[PDB]
Amino acid sequence: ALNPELVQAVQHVVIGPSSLIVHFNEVIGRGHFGCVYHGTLLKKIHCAVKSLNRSQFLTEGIIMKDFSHPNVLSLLGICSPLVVLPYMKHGDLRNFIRNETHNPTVKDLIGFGLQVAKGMKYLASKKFVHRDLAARNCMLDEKFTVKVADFGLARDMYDKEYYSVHNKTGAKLPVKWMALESLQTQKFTTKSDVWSFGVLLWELMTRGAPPYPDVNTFDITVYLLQGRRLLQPEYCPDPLYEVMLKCWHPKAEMRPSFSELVSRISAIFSTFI
Ligand SMILES: COc1ccc(Cc2nnc3sc(-c4cc5ccccc5[nH]4)nn23)cc1
Repeated sequence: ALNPELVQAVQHVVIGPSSLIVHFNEVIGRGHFGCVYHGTLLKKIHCAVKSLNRSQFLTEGIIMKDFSHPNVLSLLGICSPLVVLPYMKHGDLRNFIRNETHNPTVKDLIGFGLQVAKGMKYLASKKFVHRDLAARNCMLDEKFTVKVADFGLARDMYDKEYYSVHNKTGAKLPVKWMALESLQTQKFTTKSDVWSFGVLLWELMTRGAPPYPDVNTFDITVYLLQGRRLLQPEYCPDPLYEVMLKCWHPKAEMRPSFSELVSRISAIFSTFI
């Protein structure tokens, strides 16, 4: 009953069950949409396997297979729908920077943001809008390479604390990361991803502080419309805060592209020893 065209299209993405061992005995992540487990891929390859709840839309998900970039979470393959992802040793970026045992420098933190910018520049060039860019939704591998994650079949609410439900609709949205226009229309664009990226930069430069702590969530609109923005973090260089303010331009079309952001951030990064 499957579209035969869809069938032969996904072959380059399908992983044979004889080639994947899933270690269900070790839960590494619980999500709203499924659990992540350790896995072995056949040489032997260590991976994370996400097991979704409750078919054609799953196999169509292989738009994800066609995304390949050093700073974007790759899809190893698919095989209960099994999402086979590369193992990310150092977990989500927000938890990593909040970890007191780790000691990233200012240059390192700016480096993490430059990596996210490159990943988004890639995603944007494929006309992919993320809609939930945040430090909690980026991951770090064993070489401390940052991967924009939490998209496609990997999409989930990995920290429910930061999603609030709207009235007219039912949507639980990451309001503290959303652009003004998205708060008002609930539509998302690459330029609204740029707003979120500005917030992510602030997260990095505060080592994972929650944005707008006092503010009670969906009235963030009123807060911003008072003429407000997140404050400059103590160790944030002045030009990087100017970049943040640009990311939060009132007019979406006046915000920088991710291409411009990679360019500007690479220059700032380069001034550090
Ligand atoms: C250990 O390696 C992985 C690899 C992929 C995944 C699934 C995934 N894809 N994108 C994202 S963001 C994310 C995440 C987990 C988490 C836990 C606490 C707070 C924030 C979090 N984000 N997980 N994830 C989970 C663990």
